[PDB]
Amino acid sequence: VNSFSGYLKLTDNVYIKNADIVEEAKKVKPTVVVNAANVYLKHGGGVAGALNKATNNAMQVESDDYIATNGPLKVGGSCVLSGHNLAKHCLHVVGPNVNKGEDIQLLKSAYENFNQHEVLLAPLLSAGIFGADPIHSLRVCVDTVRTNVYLAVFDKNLYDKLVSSFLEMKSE
Ligand SMILES: Nc1ncnc2c1ncn2[C@@H]1O[C@H](COP(=O)(O)OP(=O)(O)OC[C@H]2NC[C@H](O)[C@@H]2O)[C@@H](O)[C@H]1O
Ligand SMILES: Nc1ncnc2c1ncn2[C@@H]1O[C@H](COP(=O)(O)OP(=O)(O)OC[C@H]2NC[C@H](O)[C@@H]2O)[C@@H](O)[C@H]1O
Ligand code: NA
Ligand code: NA
Repeated sequence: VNSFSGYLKLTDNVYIKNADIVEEAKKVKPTVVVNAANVYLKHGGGVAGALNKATNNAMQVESDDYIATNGPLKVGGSCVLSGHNLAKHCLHVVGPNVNKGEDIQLLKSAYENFNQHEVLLAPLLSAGIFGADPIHSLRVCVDTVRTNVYLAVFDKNLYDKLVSSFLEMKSE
């Protein structure tokens, strides 16, 4: 369906909305929802816990089965699994965990995976539990992704700070 509404257009292909990503997925029924994951697909808190909780833990069982068969992901890597009741597909992407000293440059590698999908509902990778600057995560997204990406930012204060930062980045 991909029926997105109420987004602010930042560039030709990046959009942003002050919204919860699970509530957006339930309203839009997208082809692809992005999970901000770790390499073992152990869905803890933040976006990963929210999506898994909305699938009634189905996402975790599937991920456990995927990892057992295939082994862990690499940082900057991804895998496509079921979106369960939220989306057709879920793209699990691993941003660098800068809190564990992983290389912030792998955020470029992480967002590159979006380019295999016509349209995506996504969060800001690495910007929460993994400790990257949200503004920096938005910049890499804008500089790296060429396909259609609708970003869900649930916190209204972060959203307002992100837009103001983006305007500053664009005019300077
Ligand atoms: N109507 C509604 N129902 C249910 N859940 C909702 C709703 N609206 C929003 N949400 C989302 O439920 C989520 C509850 O908060 P939570 O899952 O705890 O997110 P976090 O605050 O942990 O975000 C993770 C990271 N952000 C920066 C910090 O470093 C955290 O590590 C939060 O994202 C809300 O936006
Ligand atoms: N429900 C929801 N909707 C929208 N945006 C959200 C939500 N929950 C968190 N966020 C925001 O999305 C951003 C991504 O943070 P997070 O979900 O912690 O992902 P990370 O890439 O930083 O960390 C990944 C790790 N968290 C649990 C996973 O199992 C990974 O180990 C950050 O700005 C959060 O405040
Ligand atoms: Na900054
Ligand atoms: Na604000």
